[PDB]
Amino acid sequence: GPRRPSVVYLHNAECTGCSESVLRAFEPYIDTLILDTLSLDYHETIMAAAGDAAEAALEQAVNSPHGFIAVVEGGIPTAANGIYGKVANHTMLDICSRILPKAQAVIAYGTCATFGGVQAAKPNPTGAKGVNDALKHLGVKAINIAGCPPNPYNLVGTIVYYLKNKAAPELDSLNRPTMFFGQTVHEQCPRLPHFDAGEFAPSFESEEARKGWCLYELGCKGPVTMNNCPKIKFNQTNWPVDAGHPCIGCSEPDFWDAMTPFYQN
Amino acid sequence: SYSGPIVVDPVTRIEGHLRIEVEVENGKVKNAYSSSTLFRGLEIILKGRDPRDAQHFTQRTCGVCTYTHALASTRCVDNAVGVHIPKNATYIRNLVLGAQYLHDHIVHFYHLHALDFVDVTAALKADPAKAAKVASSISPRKTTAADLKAVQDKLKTFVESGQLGPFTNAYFLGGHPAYYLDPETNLIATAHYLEALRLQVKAARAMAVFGAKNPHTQFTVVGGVTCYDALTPQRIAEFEALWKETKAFVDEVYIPDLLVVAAAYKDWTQYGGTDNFITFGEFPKDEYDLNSRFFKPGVVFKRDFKNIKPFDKMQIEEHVRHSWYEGAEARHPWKGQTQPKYTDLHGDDRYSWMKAPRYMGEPMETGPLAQVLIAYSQGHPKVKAVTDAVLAKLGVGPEALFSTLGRTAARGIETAVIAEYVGVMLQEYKDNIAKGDNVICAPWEMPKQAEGVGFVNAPRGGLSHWIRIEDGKIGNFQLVVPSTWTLGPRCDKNKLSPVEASLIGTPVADAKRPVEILRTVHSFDPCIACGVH
Ligand code: SF4
Ligand code: SF4
Ligand code: F3S
Ligand SMILES: [Mg+2]
Repeated sequence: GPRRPSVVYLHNAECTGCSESVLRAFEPYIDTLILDTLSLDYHETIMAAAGDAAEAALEQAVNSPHGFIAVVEGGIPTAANGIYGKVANHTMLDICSRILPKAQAVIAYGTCATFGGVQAAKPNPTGAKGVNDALKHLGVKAINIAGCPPNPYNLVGTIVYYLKNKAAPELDSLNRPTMFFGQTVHEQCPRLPHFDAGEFAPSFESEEARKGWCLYELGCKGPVTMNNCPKIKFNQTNWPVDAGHPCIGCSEPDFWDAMTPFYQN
Repeated sequence: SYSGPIVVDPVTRIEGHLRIEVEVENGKVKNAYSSSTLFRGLEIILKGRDPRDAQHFTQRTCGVCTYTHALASTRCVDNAVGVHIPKNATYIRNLVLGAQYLHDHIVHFYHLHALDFVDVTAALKADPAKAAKVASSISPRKTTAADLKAVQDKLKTFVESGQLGPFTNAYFLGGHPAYYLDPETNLIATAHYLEALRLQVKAARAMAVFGAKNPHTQFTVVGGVTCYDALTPQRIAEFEALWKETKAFVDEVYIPDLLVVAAAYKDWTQYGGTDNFITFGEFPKDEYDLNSRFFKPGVVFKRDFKNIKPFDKMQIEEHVRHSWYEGAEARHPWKGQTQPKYTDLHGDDRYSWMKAPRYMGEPMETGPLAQVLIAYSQGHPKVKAVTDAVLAKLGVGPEALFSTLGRTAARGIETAVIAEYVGVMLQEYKDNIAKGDNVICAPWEMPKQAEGVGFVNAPRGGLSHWIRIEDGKIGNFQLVVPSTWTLGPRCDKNKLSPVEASLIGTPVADAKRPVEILRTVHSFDPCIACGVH
């Protein structure tokens, strides 16, 4: 078979939910992605090597003359010279500073990597930043695939696009691909006719909630959130509003502070 | 034999950022340190916020044990406000949790643990027809020579490409003295590793049927759940079908592989033991009574299972003397504090971002071995039947459970038991709907001042979230997480934590490829984002 493109997958300040989302890949599934589509050359969650052997695997991939794609999960802690997060006794700041400028393409995957995420919420004790913010002085320009976690459809679609075209797709003003992030959740929502008719559930226990009325008065952030949730859904089967719960705005920068209280508008 | 230090950083095939340091003499570990090397500070971030928001933040403690912290925070705030949630909310929450256990443990055994035991490259030397006969002898599911050949051919193409990917620099490349399986057994396990990559998609989907999405569910609220669609026959049938397929994989693939591996590695009954166990119970009928749970809470000291002690939540204190926090005060979590102060590795005798929880001053293992052993000792009939069948098949006595092998076995036992119990909960839920109960959420009111606690027994053990509500806002919110118990550092009495203690005596055949350390560490299923938050 032809040589497969190298992927280096980094974990910074993260919960591993973004890694888990990639495992949910569907048509293609994750086995197809790592056996046929790509060469997954470093990934702390699943790789066989540990310790020094793992570090060596990372070095081998990064210095390949074929180049590599970096997929980055998690925010970069920058307070106190980066000491709140270390791997192999190097700060995550230092690791990303050395590796990411060498990548042929960088994908920041998840709201943490894109915008700083949960650890960057006030008062941000670790000085966590998204990739582009943290490494702007080094000219790193990551494609941002937001969400907490994102839809893995959006990661695989971006990778496939890059492999085909050797370029990023059209990006929005937050560096997110417009093919996935071009519409608000709300404008795609099945409950939109209720919003538009002023038909709001007043509580989760109400008959209006039972009948599927709009969740705006219960805090829904769909109107101010860009994502493809109602269209693609998750796990081939559901998404928050169809489970009766408001959108919390999880693909938006600083949503933890901008969209709270979550049960209010 | 090797004498000197071994450092494993990163420990891969866990959640989060762990550094293990050991001292080895004459080929055996004589000391160990568990160093967690990422801090986020979710407890600091929560201060002053709306208690209703807590579950959304705390769920992001961990996406491997997704849902569990949303459930713990919701139980915590439910408890603080004094709401008695409807029966269906308890059923739906319990069903989603049961599904989480199945997903988590399947992925752990195959995708995190098995590469410590399975030489995937040796599978290329196997006769697939012989491998299929072996597989068919250990499971009611018949495995064909042709299906194992398909796996082998795919692997051959992958290895021959020279791009080994996740197998680059594996400890098993070229063979390793501590890797014992024959080629046929390696092929069976490798085939099932690949099968599990697809099966886990279905196991996770089961959570999204009621819970919106996986990872990070979105269906819980203070007072109950939001998912009216979960009452429908269509959604229930969808969940049921996914559950049935998942259970079949547990019973017919995971458990037989676990037993074959355990039988080949019976020497691993001799390493990785611990003394004390704590568990919180799970799957309640009554949200205000831990002893209404399918598994019950309990505390055991010094392997004394004849004298199980009641769990007293006031006997938990989290130490910081060997952690990167200010001072040396051990605090109960309703008086918890999270005051970072980094000193570098071993600076001021500190080496981790985890606190060190102690129960009556003692280090406690939690997780599947604790839940299984304590439930067995309480007379739990399902746990006893499965545990006894496993011991009989392996030809070992109960003492074998106090080990790395035993812990790994207990994870499977719990998976099998919970897989069955999910069907019982599902039937009770259906029966409740059939009687006319279509309520899923109860009204409640925020007190200006209150304390609450929520308890979950998660896939890695006893999880507790603790809130102090002041002026209707979060005055304090503290998480004490299973991996904090198990993988936290020493306390101010210098007592080794369970993982540290378990590592003493581990043999190491090749210090450059220290798979023995990984076998024991991985048997605890570490989750460092959980442990530190
Ligand atoms: S974006 Fe969300 S799911 Fe992904 S690492 Fe961050 S907290 Fe976890
Ligand atoms: S439920 Fe949310 S996304 Fe849907 S119509 Fe209402 S406000 Fe918009
Ligand atoms: S919470 Fe996130 S997953 Fe979609 S529905 Fe809202 S952007
Ligand atoms: Mg804590």
